[PDB]
Amino acid sequence: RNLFDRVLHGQAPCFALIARSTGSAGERAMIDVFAGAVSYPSSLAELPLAAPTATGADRQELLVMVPYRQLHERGFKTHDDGAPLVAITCDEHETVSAQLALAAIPDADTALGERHFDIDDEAYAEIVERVITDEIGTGAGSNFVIKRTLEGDLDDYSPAKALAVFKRLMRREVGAYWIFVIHTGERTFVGATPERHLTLHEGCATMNPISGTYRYPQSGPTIDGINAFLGDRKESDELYMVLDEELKMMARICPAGGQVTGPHLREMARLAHTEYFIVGHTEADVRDLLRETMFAPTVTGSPIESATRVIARHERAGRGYYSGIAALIGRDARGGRTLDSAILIRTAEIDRAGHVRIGVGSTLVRHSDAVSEVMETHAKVAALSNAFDPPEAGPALGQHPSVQAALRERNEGIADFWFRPYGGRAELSGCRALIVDAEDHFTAMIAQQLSSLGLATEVCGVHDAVDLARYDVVVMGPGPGDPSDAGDPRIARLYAWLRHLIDEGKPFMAVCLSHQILNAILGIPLVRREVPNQGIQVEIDLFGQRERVGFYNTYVAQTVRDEMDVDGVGTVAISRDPRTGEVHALRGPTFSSMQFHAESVLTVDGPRILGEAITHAIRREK
Amino acid sequence: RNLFDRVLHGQAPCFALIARSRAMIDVFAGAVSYPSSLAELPLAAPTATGADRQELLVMVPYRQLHERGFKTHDDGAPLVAITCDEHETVSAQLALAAIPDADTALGERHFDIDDEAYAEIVERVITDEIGTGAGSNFVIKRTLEGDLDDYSPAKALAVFKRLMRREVGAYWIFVIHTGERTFVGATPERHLTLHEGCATMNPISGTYRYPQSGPTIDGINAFLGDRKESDELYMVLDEELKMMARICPAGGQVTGPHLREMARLAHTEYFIVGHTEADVRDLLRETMFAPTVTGSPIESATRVIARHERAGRGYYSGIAALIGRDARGGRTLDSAILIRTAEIDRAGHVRIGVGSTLVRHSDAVSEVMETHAKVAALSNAFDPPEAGPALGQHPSVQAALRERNEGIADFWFRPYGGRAELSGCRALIVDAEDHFTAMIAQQLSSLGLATEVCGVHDAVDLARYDVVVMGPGPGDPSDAGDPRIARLYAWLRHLIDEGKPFMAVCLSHQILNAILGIPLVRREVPNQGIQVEIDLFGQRERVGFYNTYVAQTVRDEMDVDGVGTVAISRDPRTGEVHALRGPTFSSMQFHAESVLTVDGPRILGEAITHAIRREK
Ligand SMILES: [Mg+2]
Ligand SMILES: [Mg+2]
Ligand SMILES: [Mg+2]
Ligand SMILES: [Zn+2]
Ligand SMILES: [Zn+2]
Repeated sequence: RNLFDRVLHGQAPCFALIARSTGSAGERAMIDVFAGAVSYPSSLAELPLAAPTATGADRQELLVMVPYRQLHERGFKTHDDGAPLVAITCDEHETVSAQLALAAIPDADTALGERHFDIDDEAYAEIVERVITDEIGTGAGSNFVIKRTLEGDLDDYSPAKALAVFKRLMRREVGAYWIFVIHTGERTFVGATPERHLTLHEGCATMNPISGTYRYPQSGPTIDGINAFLGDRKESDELYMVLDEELKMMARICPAGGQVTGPHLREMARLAHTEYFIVGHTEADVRDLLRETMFAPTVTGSPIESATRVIARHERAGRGYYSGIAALIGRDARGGRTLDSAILIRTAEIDRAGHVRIGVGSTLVRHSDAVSEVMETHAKVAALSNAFDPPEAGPALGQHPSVQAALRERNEGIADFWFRPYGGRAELSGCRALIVDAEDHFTAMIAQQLSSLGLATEVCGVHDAVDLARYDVVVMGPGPGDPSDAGDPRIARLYAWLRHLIDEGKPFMAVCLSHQILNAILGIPLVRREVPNQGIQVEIDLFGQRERVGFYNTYVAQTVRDEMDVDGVGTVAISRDPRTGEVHALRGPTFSSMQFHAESVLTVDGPRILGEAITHAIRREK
Repeated sequence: RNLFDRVLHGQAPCFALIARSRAMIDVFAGAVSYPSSLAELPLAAPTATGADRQELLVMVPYRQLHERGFKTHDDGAPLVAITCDEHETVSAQLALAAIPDADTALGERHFDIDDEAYAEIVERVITDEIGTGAGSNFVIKRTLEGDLDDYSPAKALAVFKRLMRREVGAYWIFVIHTGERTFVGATPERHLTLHEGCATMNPISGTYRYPQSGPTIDGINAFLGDRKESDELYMVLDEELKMMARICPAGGQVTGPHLREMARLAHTEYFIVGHTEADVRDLLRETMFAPTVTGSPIESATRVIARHERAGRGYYSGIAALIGRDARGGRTLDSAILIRTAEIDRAGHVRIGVGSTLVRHSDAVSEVMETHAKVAALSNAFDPPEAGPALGQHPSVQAALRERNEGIADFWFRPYGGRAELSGCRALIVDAEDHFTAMIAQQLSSLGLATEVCGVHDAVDLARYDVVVMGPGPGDPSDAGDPRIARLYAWLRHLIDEGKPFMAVCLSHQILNAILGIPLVRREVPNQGIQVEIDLFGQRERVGFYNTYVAQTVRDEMDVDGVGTVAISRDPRTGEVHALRGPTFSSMQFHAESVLTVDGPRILGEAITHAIRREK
């Protein structure tokens, strides 16, 4: 793929990439790549075409761009904007697989700056009504097309940008006759046109009159919408008119006239069109065929000469190449003339300064509705406009302000500690704590918060033997299971630890499971909560202070008492929900306990709470 | 032939393509072994080469938890270590363009635990596990199964291609082929990354299922206000904070939450970062496995899993780890959780594990639906869903289109190759700037006339013709201040006075009316491009009109000096004139030659037959 690579790296100053409608069933799509010399011939009669040659293979000779003003050759009048007749000799021609080629095209920002229609929707509606009332309504003819132009500016234009637009069009648009980027030096063209102008192969000429448009809803095409479209009298008349008008042209170019087939629905990305085909036989010279078919009635109107006059009366600007022709003129294997040509609609012309002009119109008929015709022009430019400014470039749903706010709110009224930088983040200063893990690594989190209070910490397991003299305070940790299940070895072992710490008067703080076990040791009932408090933030009164704490428990201790006296222990102060009797925490003579998890991300001010709990536990130490 | 080319051609018996984070895909190949433990991963002693370098890709199965002393249904899945002997990167778009498509339809596609059985398990976990203190959240796996016909790694490459083009918001998208087993997935969740001492985890839970029609802002907001989904995410955050507190001496710092948007769902997630200096093998052992795919507390979760799953997990909830070195010699780890992943055996049997975080307020039917949403992108990558139109091939569209050809002209649909009294009659057709004349000529030739077309302004010798056809054109037939219209008046007056047979169409019909004294009027609704049924001199016909002006009269006959009696075909209600028959001429308002006229050639033939009546 050396030609393609050279077009890509700037080494082919004049080039065309054309993805055509020739491929078959389960074939990969291919892109024709052309390069050669540009010239500006002074008429169609002077296209630089050699005498007949045969190679044994199909071969293209020239790519010709015919502007609207070329109608002077038919003696018709036109606003002359100086758009030249352009011919590119096809000195080189290669084909490349679509997928590989597209992969090699680098993306580029092609957002259209100062994007606007030269004739805005309200002004365009008024023109449409004038054409219907003052042209159709006075006998100029039956249908006409009036161009308006979508305009914008490309920042920092180079043909790389045009290749990027072409790439998007190839990835998104369907139902096109050609998708192309043609760079002539003077100008760049990028488009996705649904309509051949004229083809010729082995004396067989084909035209494709297309009119009637179903605009897809943003949510997509539907069967009800397409059925209502195909039952619409205006849309069906419109197609019949352009069929008649292409039959006229075929009757002039082909001595036995044209034969119609179809109609067919052509489906594109943002709209569908109804179309017919016409075929016939001709042996006229390509130059004469091109001249005599300038330009299709689907993009001017009918009768053709009267349409040129309506067009001139209502368009202030010239048309450039809008409604014109891109024509590949060639030879077949054995030397007969070949023509493949497309109508220049759904196309951007980009000038050397990066200014983009996208011409668009619609077939206006006696029963046209001006507002619907405005909407039809937006539908027709939608795929090319999207190729410049893809709607997926816009902000994601995740960036919507309601989503960002909802996400930020999750962080309000939860633990500050865990959001603080790594490190980052007292009577307790000297203090050594042993944390006994009962098979829940919440312990590691209790240890980090205790360390921030100034304690040195060590973690063991329930089943280990330790020397308690090395510690000032023991933390009895959380864990799974039912605190009443004393025939589980691990739970039984928790009972033995708590009974020993109580009996020794060793300061301790009991968390969740160990809090529950402590309650049972002190004679307070345990019960299963009907709705488990497993992973919930609950506001509680904790010994006269309102706190917001994280719970992970299915079971709870329950009592009517705020204070009790317990044998072998002394007075135990109880913080409880006054409505249910559920126990939140205990303060005893040499210990504290909590049902909730101070260390959880769901506790507000966990370290302070843990500090208060430990401070209480060591109250008898001197 | 680069590495990627060899992978593509079947030349690498073990390979991985991994698209991580101009998107690039990492391509790896080398030697496979199944070490017996994490401690025995074949990792060399440190080297600083001056560039980043990957050493091993490791697949850690669920049963590897025996190394933590936890119990699992042991299915013998190996710890898989692939040495990265070769490592190349290839542009994603280029790579995908080179992968050939292949049929990957899943045969006998079904979940091993069906929706009803899975909803029952969910309720049992909530009532009997969460409800009896086993812990706060758990994940129960079920498996979507199916069979691939004629399996080879080419097929997995085809699945990977589709996942890469359709799935978004993934952490890794991958195909990893070991020889015995292929893994293809698009997981949203890193397991653990380590870069320059910085460890990161990504607790994800809470899922918004997209409607078939697509995500909406109203749907997202209602999801983000759902207390169950919010609690679920907090729980997994706590549980990863535990893990980070064990592997990082100063613990983890939380950032987020963020909404991760995928193709068929979105998740809520947090991140947690901290510093660690542990050996990578110890980091991997101690973090088996994330609480987002097991539950909490972790050991209790392994027991809950074992109580309710009969099958082993394979590599579901396990880890894919790339272990390496940075430029300066420091350890690197990038690892992803194996969810949203297909494991495929040599026979082409596909297993796709999926579960959801069950919590106290879970709804069993919603959890079932959540498992469907999570497998949707992967399942679509095997069996892409139907189009979204094919409108042109819809039977109602095809019928509507075929009906456009009924009750219009036959002539223009006949082969151009194959389509008395008038035989050899010569017609001159005078064009007034509407090439309908070319169509009239074709129809007249089919009747056997010889025809010639000239322009209005030409000088002609009328002796060479038997009949003149005065053609249609634009403009107002009452506008004798237009040179072309004036010239048509002169032609009709000359033909009338010479008694030359003629037939006038549309504009010329109107002018003829004016010359004969019959008023012209402008129609308020123009008859421009419309098929109308008329009575044409006693015969109902269907004909195509293209006119804005029309002649109008109360009379069925008019007597005109210089002419004689002219018979008028008109709408009896409105007086609108359709046609004339005079002593040496006929005329029609409509276009017999149009596609909108039924039996145009016959009508033309009648009109010409009448016109030449005085000749013989
Ligand atoms: Mg006016
Ligand atoms: Mg239209
Ligand atoms: Mg969930
Ligand atoms: Zn708890
Ligand atoms: Zn007419």
